[PDB]
Amino acid sequence: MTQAWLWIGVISMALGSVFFGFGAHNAKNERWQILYTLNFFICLIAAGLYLAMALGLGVNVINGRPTYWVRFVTWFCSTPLLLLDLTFLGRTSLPLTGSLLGANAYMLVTGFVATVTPKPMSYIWYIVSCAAYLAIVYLLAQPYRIAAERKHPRSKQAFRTLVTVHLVLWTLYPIVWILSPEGFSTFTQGSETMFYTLLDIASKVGFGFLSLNTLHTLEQATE
Amino acid sequence: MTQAWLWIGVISMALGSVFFGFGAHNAKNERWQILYTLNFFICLIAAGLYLAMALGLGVNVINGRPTYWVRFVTWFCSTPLLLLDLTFLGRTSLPLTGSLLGANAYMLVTGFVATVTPKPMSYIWYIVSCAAYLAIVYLLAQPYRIAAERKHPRSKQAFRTLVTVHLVLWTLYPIVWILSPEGFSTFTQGSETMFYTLLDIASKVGFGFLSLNTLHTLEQATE
Amino acid sequence: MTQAWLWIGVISMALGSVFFGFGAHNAKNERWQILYTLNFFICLIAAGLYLAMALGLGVNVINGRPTYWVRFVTWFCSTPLLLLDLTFLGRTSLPLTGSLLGANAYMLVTGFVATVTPKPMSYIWYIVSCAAYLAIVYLLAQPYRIAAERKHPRSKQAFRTLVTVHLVLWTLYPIVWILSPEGFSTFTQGSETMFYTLLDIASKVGFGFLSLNTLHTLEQATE
Ligand SMILES: *C/C=C(C)/C=C/C=C(C)/C=C/C1=C(C)CCCC1(C)C
Ligand SMILES: *C/C=C(C)/C=C/C=C(C)/C=C/C1=C(C)CCCC1(C)C
Ligand SMILES: *C/C=C(C)/C=C/C=C(C)/C=C/C1=C(C)CCCC1(C)C
Ligand SMILES: CCCCCCCCCCCCCC
Ligand SMILES: CCCCCCCCCCCCCC
Ligand SMILES: CCCCCCCCCCCCCC
Ligand SMILES: CCCCCCCCCCCCCC
Ligand SMILES: CCCCCCCCCCCCCC
Ligand SMILES: CCCCCCCCCCCCCC
Ligand SMILES: [Cl-]
Ligand SMILES: [Cl-]
Ligand SMILES: [Cl-]
Ligand SMILES: [Cl-]
Ligand SMILES: [Cl-]
Ligand SMILES: [Cl-]
Repeated sequence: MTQAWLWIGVISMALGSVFFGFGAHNAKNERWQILYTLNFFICLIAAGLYLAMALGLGVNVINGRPTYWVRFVTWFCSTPLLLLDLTFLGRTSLPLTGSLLGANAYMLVTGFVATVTPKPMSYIWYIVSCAAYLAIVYLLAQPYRIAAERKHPRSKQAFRTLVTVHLVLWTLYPIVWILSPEGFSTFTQGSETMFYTLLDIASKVGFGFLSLNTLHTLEQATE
Repeated sequence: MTQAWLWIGVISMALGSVFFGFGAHNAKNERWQILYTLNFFICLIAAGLYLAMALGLGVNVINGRPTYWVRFVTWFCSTPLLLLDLTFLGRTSLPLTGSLLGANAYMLVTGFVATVTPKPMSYIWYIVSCAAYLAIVYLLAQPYRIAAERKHPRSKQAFRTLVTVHLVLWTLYPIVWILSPEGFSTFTQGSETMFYTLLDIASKVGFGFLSLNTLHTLEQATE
Repeated sequence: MTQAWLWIGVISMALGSVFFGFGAHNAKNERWQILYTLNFFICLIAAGLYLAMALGLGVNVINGRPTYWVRFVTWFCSTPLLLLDLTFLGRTSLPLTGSLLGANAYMLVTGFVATVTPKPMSYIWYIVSCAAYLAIVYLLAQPYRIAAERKHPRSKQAFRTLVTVHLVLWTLYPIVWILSPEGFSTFTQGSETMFYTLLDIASKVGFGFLSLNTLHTLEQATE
């Protein structure tokens, strides 16, 4: 079950890599090339992640459980690129882009600490990591969206959809974590693997396609 | 004593985070937003550092002593942001900004090597790290200051003060290190903790306020 | 033999650092200052690498062999600066520069995995790392060169030479790796050390001088 879902991750991400890579090579202009290149590397990184986990790398027994700590290594590299999908389309300001990137990095590092420390101290870091996540939620839902809407007055719904899908998908990660054996142990590592793999596929391949469609919608509103 | 000073660090940095965070949310324009955001993340990172150390994380017995090696992890992230305070206010050129950032990173990595290696080889890395620090001192005191002064002809003293406080504070770190049990063992880990915590508070919260006042002085000289 | 070649590395890189550092301090304009600063840090990083290896740091017994894994730490920092030599001279676009940097980082991380895993699984990562290298080869030999040539119509041969020397030197690294005890064991660690040291000196000090001469050639074609 765990192995099966890791190999689904390998294949889904490698497929996503292939599509965005071809997309980058055939891109119309620099803006399409930028957005395809972003999503190509997001999926390539995740494909390497899933390859490593499937082959038994980046996993050690922590708190009595085999723990796939390597997810934080690759998430640290791929999730800023996802946030750059948003700020590239929104044409977000410099300080707001750095705030998104900074908050995200803080979230992952303190989430990594939560994952490798024993209970109950791990809950302290979980709370700190969630607080950094809540900052991201506020930044995307208010200043990022408002500015993006002012700059794309005809496409306001496009950005509302982008942020909605983003926060729906990302919010499920700490829910999976807290319900997993890291917290309340309401399901097994096998199901935990399934949930993170579903989320990763939706938030990288799925969201990657949404970002491309969002750019088409932005172009069509100024044709 | 060590625990007391670590908790003073937690509180001081978390307070500093709160002030700059509010400052960033209320900032007048993009320039104030940039500088508050820089100082917010400097203090937030240090608050995470002190939280981790206070809870017994990032410390292992090295050379027979409990050693808070995690300081190098977070210093690596927060001190480039401090240097960006200076180059943002000075409007420093691209190569000079990279030189400051590069020299700083080199200083911390070789300082980390000095801290985890045994004597006398540790002294070799201490000397290399100090050499990288001396490059920073020269870069700030001569090309950074001279260029900054040419661009702010009415505020030359503002930058002289910025650089003076910076180099006074940063020079005390290798002095603390060499006098600590890492070198001549003239004081205990408890006092060592006190000195690094005082320095960190002065060079992050204190210097952060100075940087904000420096920007006000720069604005007032062109009103 | 291993120690001798590590000390040759220390000296060659430290010499290279000194020349580019002086060059940066005396640079004519910002463009010369940028290119000297790039090459100064490339050589300074490699000098720290060779100092650490010569003193017995960054080497652990992996797969029954002492293995200088630290090379990947410093290569990760210095090789993007080499690629920036190329994109600075070519005035390469943003997505193409990120693609070069991204592919390079992927190459080194999966190459690091190949180096620390046992056979035959290490061959899987070797193949993945080479695939990332082949992407670099294609990106430099086609889109990077073509764009660079369109922007420097009078200096097309300069860029052809730059890319040729680059790919000749970089291709020798995976050949050394696969023929070393990491692969077919056709030569000893002593010779392996000699080859990586020769390559590092050619691809950093040597290529650094080529990059400077290339800039002179670019300037002379518009005098
Ligand atoms: C491609 C990978 C993605 C989008 C991963 C996203 C991960 C998160 C939003 C992580 C969230 C967490 C917290 C907010 C608290 C602590 C536990 C984490 C790391 C799962
Ligand atoms: C917020 C943290 C700050 C400003 C830390 C600054 C640290 C230094 C300037 C470190 C200096 C060192 C050397 C110059 C030599 C080796 C020992 C160090 C790392 C303490
Ligand atoms: C200054 C250091 C340089 C230019 C190092 C370059 C290293 C490489 C091009 C590494 C290549 C490798 C592969 C393509 C496959 C796996 C083995 C490596 C890491 C040697
Ligand atoms: C920058 C792209 C990296 C993607 C590949 C991630 C693979 C990491 C595997 C680490 C395993 C180390 C086990 C000892
Ligand atoms: C020229 C300087 C611009 C700075 C913009 C503010 C962005 C701050 C990013 C903080 C990220 C660090 C978190 C680890
Ligand atoms: C990017 C912001 C990071 C700030 C938090 C630093 C906490 C690091 C703790 C590491 C502890 C690991 C112990 C095993
Ligand atoms: C477009 C390229 C600009 C490069 C500017 C020079 C900055 C060099 C920074 C070196 C930092 C690396 C040290 C680890
Ligand atoms: C950013 C510049 C770094 C260059 C110096 C590299 C030295 C690394 C040595 C690491 C040794 C750790 C052994 C425990
Ligand atoms: C580890 C690999 C990540 C590097 C990917 C770089 C992508 C570059 C595309 C340009 C993005 C521009 C955003 C404003
Ligand atoms: Cl990932
Ligand atoms: Cl284990
Ligand atoms: Cl810090
Ligand atoms: Cl220990
Ligand atoms: Cl190197
Ligand atoms: Cl060992």
